[PDB]
Amino acid sequence: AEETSFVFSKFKPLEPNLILQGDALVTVAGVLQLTNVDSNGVPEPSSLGRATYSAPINIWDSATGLVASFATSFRFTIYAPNIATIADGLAFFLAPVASAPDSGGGFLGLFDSAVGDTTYQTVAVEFDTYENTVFTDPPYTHIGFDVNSISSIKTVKWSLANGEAAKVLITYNSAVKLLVASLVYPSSKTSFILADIVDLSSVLPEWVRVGFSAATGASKGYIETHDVFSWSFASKLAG
Amino acid sequence: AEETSFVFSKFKPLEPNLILQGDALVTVAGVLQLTNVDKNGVPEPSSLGRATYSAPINIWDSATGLVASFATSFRFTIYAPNIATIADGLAFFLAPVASAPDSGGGFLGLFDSAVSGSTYQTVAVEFDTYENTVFTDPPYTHIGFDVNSISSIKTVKWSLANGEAAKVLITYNSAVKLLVASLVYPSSKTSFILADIVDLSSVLPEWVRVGFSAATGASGGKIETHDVFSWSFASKLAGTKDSSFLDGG
Amino acid sequence: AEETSFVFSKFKPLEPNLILQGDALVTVAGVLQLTNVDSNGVPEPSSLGRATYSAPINIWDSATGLVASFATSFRFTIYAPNIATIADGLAFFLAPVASAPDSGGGFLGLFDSAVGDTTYQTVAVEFDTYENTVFTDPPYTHIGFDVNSISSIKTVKWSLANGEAAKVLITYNSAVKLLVASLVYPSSKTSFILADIVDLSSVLPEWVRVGFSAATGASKGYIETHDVFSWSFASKLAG
Amino acid sequence: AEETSFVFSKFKPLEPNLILQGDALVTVAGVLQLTNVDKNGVPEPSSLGRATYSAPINIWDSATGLVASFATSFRFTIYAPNIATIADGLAFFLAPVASAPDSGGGFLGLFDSAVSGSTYQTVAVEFDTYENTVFTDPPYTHIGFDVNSISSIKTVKWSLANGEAAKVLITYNSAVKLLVASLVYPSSKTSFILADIVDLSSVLPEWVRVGFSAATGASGGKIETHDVFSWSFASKLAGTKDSSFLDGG
Ligand SMILES: [Ca+2]
Ligand SMILES: [Ca+2]
Ligand SMILES: [Ca+2]
Ligand SMILES: [Ca+2]
Ligand SMILES: [Mn+2]
Ligand SMILES: [Mn+2]
Ligand SMILES: [Mn+2]
Ligand SMILES: [Mn+2]
Repeated sequence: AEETSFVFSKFKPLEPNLILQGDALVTVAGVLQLTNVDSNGVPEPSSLGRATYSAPINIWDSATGLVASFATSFRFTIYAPNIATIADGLAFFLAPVASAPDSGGGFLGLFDSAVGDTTYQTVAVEFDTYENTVFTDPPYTHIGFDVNSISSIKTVKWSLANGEAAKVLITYNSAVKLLVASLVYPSSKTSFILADIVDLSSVLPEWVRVGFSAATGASKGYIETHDVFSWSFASKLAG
Repeated sequence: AEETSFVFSKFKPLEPNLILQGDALVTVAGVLQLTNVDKNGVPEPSSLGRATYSAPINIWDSATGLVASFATSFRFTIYAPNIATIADGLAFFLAPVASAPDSGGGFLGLFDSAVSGSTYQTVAVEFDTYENTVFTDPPYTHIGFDVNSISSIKTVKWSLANGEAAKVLITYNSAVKLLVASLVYPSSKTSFILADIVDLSSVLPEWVRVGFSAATGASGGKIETHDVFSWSFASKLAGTKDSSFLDGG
Repeated sequence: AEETSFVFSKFKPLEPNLILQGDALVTVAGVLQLTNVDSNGVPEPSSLGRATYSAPINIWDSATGLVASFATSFRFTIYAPNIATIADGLAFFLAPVASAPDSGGGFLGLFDSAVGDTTYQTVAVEFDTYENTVFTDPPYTHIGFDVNSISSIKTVKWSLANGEAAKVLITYNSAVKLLVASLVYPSSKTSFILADIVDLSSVLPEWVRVGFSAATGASKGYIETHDVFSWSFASKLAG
Repeated sequence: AEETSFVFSKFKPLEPNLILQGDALVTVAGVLQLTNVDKNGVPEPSSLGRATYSAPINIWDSATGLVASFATSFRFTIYAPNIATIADGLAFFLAPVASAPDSGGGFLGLFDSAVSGSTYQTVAVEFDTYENTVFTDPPYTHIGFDVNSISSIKTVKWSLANGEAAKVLITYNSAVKLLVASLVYPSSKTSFILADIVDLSSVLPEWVRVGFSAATGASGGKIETHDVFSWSFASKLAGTKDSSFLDGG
């Protein structure tokens, strides 16, 4: 097998194995603030940020035809000053090695429009806090699987626990082609899960970079934090 | 840290690191049939079986007061020739080192009655296929957490997909005390999850044996199979890496 | 894969996943004293003790014909009150599941005489502190690989650092059939290693228990401790 | 912990998680050829090549003062068409993130002259095939630990088995500060080991890249290949299960 793994049980203000894009930064306290937060903890609108692990991950192989299994865990908080006006959300994603931030707000930095496009070569699990009816978003905050489109191929309800840390596990099984995403809140004891088959071979290039992307709302007051506290990842591509 | 881990990607007819109790047996195709199945695949009633890893696991420590985190993963099939009449279920459990099967049917081999009692020292994640009203079972098939009682402290719905393989992950984080159980059907793409705080230190002994228990219905016709295809486990009692664990096997 | 692993970063007075045989006991400070040691830390003569992990391990498979790879590490101390007169030593071993101690002294609890016998079905890496010329022991304290006989199929010099902790790694790769054993003293910065091809399939049964065995001298004054501080083990048997 | 690991069970022509410097290339057969080899397998003189994992590794931390443990294994072959005339050798090394190849030949791509210099911030385990008396090289092919200097702090004898694959394990325990390097020939059943205390915190930056460096001789005829077949690495900087790291890792 070809394998890659890492663990950040915290982040550090100097973190050269993490490529930070847009407004993403690591605080002195070890938290990866994806979108802008001021000194009092107040999130800011019109914000887009991304963090990706610096080394490319081999996700499938042309000669053999085999695809990697992977698993990734992370712990994150979304705090909203007013839970009545929130946006836009965060996502864990795989994309080409040279990927740059796309459109912000509803596009979660990952897509440019409503339309499905094979050229994005982007698979993402989204944690979506704002309904874009333009994107067939469901009437509730939700988890979705985004395969070359911001119009999720599947979703499920996720009830946000304001300002509480959420623990996420995302897994992908090569043999079954099943992507599974689960979110638990230890404080509230609530838990949510989604599963769907996704063919990585037809969507991603052989080599990808993985990380996070998050956006705050375009309008004043539609603001929330996207704080990652910890992150671990492991892939295995069998020969 | 004290650590215990194992992986059975199949089972074997001769499997001395697994203690079989009741009707449980491994077939020559490597399937762990917890409950009686005849030669044609037809499950039998009045059945009870258990399988437990032979080595005791250190789940908490009185000198430190620390408790283990663990994770376990397994793949299992429940097949019912008639989906209108199914019973009683399977469970993954932690119990004292010397535990033996208790009562069958709706008690799942793990308890003797409806009543809660600390002396069981049993914590279990059930996949319960029959509504026992005197156990306060909900109106549907469900996953439940049982802490010294067959009356689950919490449950959620699980739609059994008849005859299809179900992948389970159960994890326990001693830092948050959160037990989480999830089940996914790759065939159907359905998925289910339950989470709850459980204090192992007050409810288990320091040393446990872990494994599976299953029962078929005490009425002729209320039958199904309880076939475990594979099982991995890892425990970590500090004086696991979970993404690396499911991935590693 | 069929896999078994465990780590004892120390030992406990109540340890039911360790089967203790002979004089072996765990102290209140978490030390596995394989052979008798009195209250002042003075080792005693005529002692023999073993500890094996309680779950049998699948080491090879009859249907596929495949053999397990394994790796084990442990930290141990041998303390002698008089390093002019020491015996007999200690060994890590694999043997049938129902194995019970055999003869003491230079037989290390693992064999009954000098002769080779396929019926032992035991493979051991010995750390031997007394020359039995009767066993072809080399003239120096040594590491040996014992395959169904106390006459090592191969040995190498091991210089005992009296009362200092030794870290051992023993690995078996099933693709190459190579058994490798190394020992290092962090205190003296000395290191020793031995390698040989060993066919486990033809010596061991499919299922084995693993652990340690040790013995002190038959003669008065020929005494040393055989204290194990920590031990970890991982096997992997592929389909 | 902050952890970084990878495994290359072979290499590929497109390998963007490796950084190739100097003459290093990977062949269609998946072999990392650190120094020039023509089409017939014949190594070429005057060659220097390196390969390093593309992600920086956190090796120690100035806030806590902790240093990482790490462990690495690799399989390599050195083939000389004339074992009487060989040079210069190869090395696994940790250096600053922006590090680039230094002087060639017996400097092994890692150092610029014989003298020690804290500015190198380089720690290496060399597999040295040519005696440079100016560097105090022992009169035999050897394993050595190089800490900011080509003159090893410690060495041990290593008898090159020409054309045969060598399996290396290098470990660093941060609690004891003991670096250990072992090398074994499965084909020959020979083995070699070296252990020393090295304080990483004083020699390396908090962040490093790690990899391989190799050089063939300056004079025609002093030539050998430096072919790496596989490489895995794991580090752990606490705020590794090594037996699990040999077995898998
Ligand atoms: Ca949205
Ligand atoms: Ca029931
Ligand atoms: Ca002897
Ligand atoms: Ca040299
Ligand atoms: Mn959405
Ligand atoms: Mn129930
Ligand atoms: Mn001997
Ligand atoms: Mn040298």
